[PDB]
Amino acid sequence: MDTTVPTFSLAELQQGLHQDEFRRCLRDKGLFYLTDCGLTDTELKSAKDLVIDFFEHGSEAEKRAVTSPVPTMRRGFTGYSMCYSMGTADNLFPSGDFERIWTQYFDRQYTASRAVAREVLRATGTEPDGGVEAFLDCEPLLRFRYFPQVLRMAPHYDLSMVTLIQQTPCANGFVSLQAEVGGAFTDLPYRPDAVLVFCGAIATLVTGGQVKAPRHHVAAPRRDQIAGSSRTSSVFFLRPNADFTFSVPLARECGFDVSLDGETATFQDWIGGNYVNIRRTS
Amino acid sequence: MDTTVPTFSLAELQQGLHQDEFRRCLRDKGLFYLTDCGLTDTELKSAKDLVIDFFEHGSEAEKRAVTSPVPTMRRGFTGYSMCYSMGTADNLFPSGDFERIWTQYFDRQYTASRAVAREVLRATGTEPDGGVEAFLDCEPLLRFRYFPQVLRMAPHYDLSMVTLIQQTPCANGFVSLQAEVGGAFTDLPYRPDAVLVFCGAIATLVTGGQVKAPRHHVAAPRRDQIAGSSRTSSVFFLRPNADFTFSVPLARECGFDVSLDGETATFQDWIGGNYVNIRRTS
Amino acid sequence: MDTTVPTFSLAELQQGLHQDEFRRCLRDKGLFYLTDCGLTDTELKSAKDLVIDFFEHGSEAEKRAVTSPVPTMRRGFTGYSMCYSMGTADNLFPSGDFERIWTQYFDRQYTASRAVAREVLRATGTEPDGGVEAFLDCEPLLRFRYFPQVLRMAPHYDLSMVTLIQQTPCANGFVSLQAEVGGAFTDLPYRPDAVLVFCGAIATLVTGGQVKAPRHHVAAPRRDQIAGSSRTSSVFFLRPNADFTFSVPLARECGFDVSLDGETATFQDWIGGNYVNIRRTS
Ligand SMILES: O=C(O)CCC(=O)C(=O)O
Ligand SMILES: O=C(O)CCC(=O)C(=O)O
Ligand SMILES: O=C(O)CCC(=O)C(=O)O
Ligand SMILES: [Fe+2]
Ligand SMILES: [Fe+2]
Ligand SMILES: [Fe+2]
Repeated sequence: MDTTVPTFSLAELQQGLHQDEFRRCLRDKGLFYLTDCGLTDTELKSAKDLVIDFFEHGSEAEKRAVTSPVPTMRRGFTGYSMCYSMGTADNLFPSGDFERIWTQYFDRQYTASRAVAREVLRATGTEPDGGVEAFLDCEPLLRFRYFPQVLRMAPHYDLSMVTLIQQTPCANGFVSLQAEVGGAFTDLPYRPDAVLVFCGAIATLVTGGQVKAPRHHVAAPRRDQIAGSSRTSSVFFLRPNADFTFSVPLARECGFDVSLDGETATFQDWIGGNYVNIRRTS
Repeated sequence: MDTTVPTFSLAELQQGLHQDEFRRCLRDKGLFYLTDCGLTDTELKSAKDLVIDFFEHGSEAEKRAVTSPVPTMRRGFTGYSMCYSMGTADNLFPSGDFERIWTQYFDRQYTASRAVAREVLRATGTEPDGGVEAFLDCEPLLRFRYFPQVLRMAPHYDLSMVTLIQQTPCANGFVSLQAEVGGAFTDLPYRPDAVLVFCGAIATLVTGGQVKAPRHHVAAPRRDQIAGSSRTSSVFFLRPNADFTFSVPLARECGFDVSLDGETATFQDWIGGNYVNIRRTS
Repeated sequence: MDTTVPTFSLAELQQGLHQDEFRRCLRDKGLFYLTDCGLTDTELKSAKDLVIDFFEHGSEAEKRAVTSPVPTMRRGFTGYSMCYSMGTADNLFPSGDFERIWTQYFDRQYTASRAVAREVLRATGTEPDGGVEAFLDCEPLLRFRYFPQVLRMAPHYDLSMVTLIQQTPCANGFVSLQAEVGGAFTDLPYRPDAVLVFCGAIATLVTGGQVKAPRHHVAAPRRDQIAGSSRTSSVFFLRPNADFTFSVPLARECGFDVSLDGETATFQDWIGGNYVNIRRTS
């Protein structure tokens, strides 16, 4: 195999170009960069600038007013690092300016996520139980995370349908995010023109095993690079509804070690009553 | 904010004094010391002395006779540390003397726990589904843990309604337990006259978000203090029944990242079929 | 107590010999070596040789063709170590030669596992809900794991009915696997003539507390032994069906900290929708 992490334009995919290349990427890799999806570096910088302004300049009192009473990182602020989370509703916003910027940014991401998911399902000939549009009108979670200088994040796969990741780079050039491609870890650097997409385990489940869910982690710099090593990431998880229904025997055929009686099950039956975003192979 | 960990007398709370102070503590802090609740240092020493006598002087055979066949730390003895656990029934007791002392101590703790929980629910105007008394007649767990000298315990929040903690101090004066208060970790030292109460996630859930569940951890001494660094803690978790029922949309409003179809759910639906006492934000 | 890890011949057990010795082993230890069960070193070497030939000599492409799209270690190959997994169906085999050898080896293990489980249930007078044979016609998982040189595996107990383990030895003589026996960790070395059996938590549950589920872990060599320290293990888990049904109050009597409403429950109710193989006491 070529272990190159490919790039696809969403616009060309939506026109039916590169079908074989895409299908083969999904099955053998499960990850790719995505251009022409409505997501520019400019916007990433509008949103990143206002949130980082809050991480740095927001009072204790202002942070408290947008902190959930249980510290789940589902909505609002969570303070060696800081996080800002959002979904389609129940959001906590520091101000009217933040809210316009972050609502627009969320929506752009949720649109791109749905749009690439529709292409994954089309490329694999997949009609989810309940149909495509009800499957994609779901329960996404957006987490933006600022990381200070000196693994960083242990290897896992995602339990999303897809995950979209926009990063800003280490000022000193270190590349933190890596994924397993062809049996070894490959760099996944920042690209101002593109978003990284990871397929998660739900893509594998829904498509009956036609899409890989790759393992990935976040590396630590060599101490020779422990100045200029901070970074941010925007991680958008497209997560199915609780009532997403799948075939139990088909789940079994593609590696899922389910303990489910009977022939069909829901996402809730499988994962339980709280979203679980990531999983270790261990 | 004043980041002082407040103290309340249960007796004054039960007389309706300090209502605003208490409500504001619950919402902004989720933790406090509690005096006048039936829990003296003297008793803590009666119970601690007999169990430590067992940790030290009980035979292998005697420990085996009060060890569960699965090592869950639910009931009896568990052997870098030792634990003694109890609930309302199915207990394992080393002897008739231990049993009287530990039954009385359990009951005192379970009484105080219920009594402070009733005040939390009253201060927030909360009527659990099924009413207050059936909610508080629940499934508590008491764990007493002896820790040897050289984190100790990673940061988490509790999934209890409330947790009551009685500690004995490090002979060398180090303060191991800390909690997040006002965005930073604050010491929670021993107080012979008071118990520490942590609100857990069930308090947040039941009250619709009026109570914080704070993160806390147990620190390690600086090696300059790795003689005289042993300690014990008595941790009493007030845990709801499996059939505790709550509103799904309300859960969502207060930060809980539930994957629950439909409008109501039970504690079992949310957490699954085994009690889970604590959780990481990660 | 004698903290010796005992050995039983399955053939003598099946003839009703050593009943008291076996019962007392199950209750106080939960672990033993097993001879005369159809499992020779010769076979272990037929299977180990072909899989190690694949770990070393199989192409990237060949490994990919027997890698599941989600990296669960349920079936096929998983690449600091490599694993090969199998069950009763949905297997991924590198070739017709591997398949004959591994099918036969699986089946031998599944036979021995069932046969010792039947003896455990008989020795304790246990009739599972739904009867013995439907209980033992279950959902086993076989994992073969090659470990390179420099804990290795953290302490846990198994959630199996029984687990059978065949190891090959460290060329330098170090003994990696240990279990808690009589309150301390005891070596469990390779024995060409025997398999190690661990009782798991399901044995404890089904038998109403007559069998211990011991904790065990895998130790690291002293750096004085970090050449010749690689090893392999074949771990066979006998895991109940999702619909295995047990008594909730009885579960509670033997240490299980269940959050289950009502009087009976299924394995799925307790553990959820994915198999969980092992558990920490923590
Ligand atoms: O921070 C990153 O780039 C990756 C984060 C990630 O994989 C996750 O949150 O799942
Ligand atoms: O040992 C302590 O003081 C705290 C223990 C704790 O937070 C717990 O068991 O949840
Ligand atoms: O590798 C070994 O010998 C033990 C493995 C083990 O206990 C397990 O996979 O549960
Ligand atoms: Fe991830
Ligand atoms: Fe705690
Ligand atoms: Fe194990």
